[PDB]
Amino acid sequence: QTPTGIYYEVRGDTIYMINVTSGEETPIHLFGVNWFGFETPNHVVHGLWKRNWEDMLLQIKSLGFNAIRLPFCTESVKPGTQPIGIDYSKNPDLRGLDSLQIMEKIIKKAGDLGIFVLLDYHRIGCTHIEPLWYTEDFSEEDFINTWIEVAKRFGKYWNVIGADLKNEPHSVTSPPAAYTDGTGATWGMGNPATDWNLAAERIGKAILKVAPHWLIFVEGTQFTNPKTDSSYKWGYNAWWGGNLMAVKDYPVNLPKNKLVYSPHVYGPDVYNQPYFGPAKGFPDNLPDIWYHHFGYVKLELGYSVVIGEFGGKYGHGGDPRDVIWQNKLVDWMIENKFCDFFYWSWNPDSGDTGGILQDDWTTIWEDKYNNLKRLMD
Repeated sequence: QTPTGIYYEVRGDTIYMINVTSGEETPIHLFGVNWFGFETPNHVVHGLWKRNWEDMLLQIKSLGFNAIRLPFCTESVKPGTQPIGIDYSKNPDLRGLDSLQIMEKIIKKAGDLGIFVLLDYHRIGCTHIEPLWYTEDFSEEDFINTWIEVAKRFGKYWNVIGADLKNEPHSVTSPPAAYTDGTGATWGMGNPATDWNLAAERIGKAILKVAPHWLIFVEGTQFTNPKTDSSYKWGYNAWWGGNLMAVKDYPVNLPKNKLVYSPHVYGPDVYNQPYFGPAKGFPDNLPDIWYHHFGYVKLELGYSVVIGEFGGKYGHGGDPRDVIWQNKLVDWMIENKFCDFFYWSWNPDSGDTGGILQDDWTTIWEDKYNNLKRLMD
């Protein structure tokens, strides 16, 4: 049931790593970071114009992280795709390698450091996050076939825990139109061509056929269906990939022991949500909002919930409420035992969030990290 001898599964709401030969099981927690770049025109994780790739992984490990979420686009996982923006004096062992080979080298090195890797099909093109898992020139079959090829190749790396099926299903128009106009993802609306809960089953099933040992990470949508979204006062103000309110009545039809729900959640640096106003009760109003959008999926329904993205500038060149926001979110995660997450991002070159690293790609933001470090202990 595994090409590596290692099998990942959810027991209760906790992820376990199973050695199938010895029978040994260990619960694991994912203290993760997003290192992005393979999903961009660079076709490689960013920062290698300033840093050595291995030094980066060591620095990540040095801060107590044990997991990396690795966004990719279709092109980066095809042989022959050339990366742009590498300083080869700092990265001599990367000379001659295409994007796929660098991805392999990074995953293998991460594994050597005991770092788990989650593969994230972040973009179909390499420019922006499409609202759906297909485009006019790239069909759902093309999407699934790509995942199959990725699972065949990377399923052989022991430390790859699975597949984040599609980054941030979302809408590009407003409701109630968004539910039916076919431009955006839905959940429980009924049309299997827009319903992410149905698509996730189709894509997930295909992956589990070739990588039965993997977990399937399924993000939220932005809007689900009018009955669900209208059932809660802040039902129309969830993030892309962050609306899991339809899980209760419309659960994804996959084996529970292989499924992880993976919401994204953000603060005032990404969008000035009305509920970030003290006028609306910020920040003491946040736990109930998080609980409704996604928290109940673990606390009430007992599924594995892993926060796939969260982050913000933490008062460095952004909205100073972000400091309060990130502190409250970490407090809530600790209190409710959400111990699995991927911070967005390791990279500093994220326009609305910044990262763990500062713009010099070398020094970390001490305060931002100190808060996060609380989740690690």
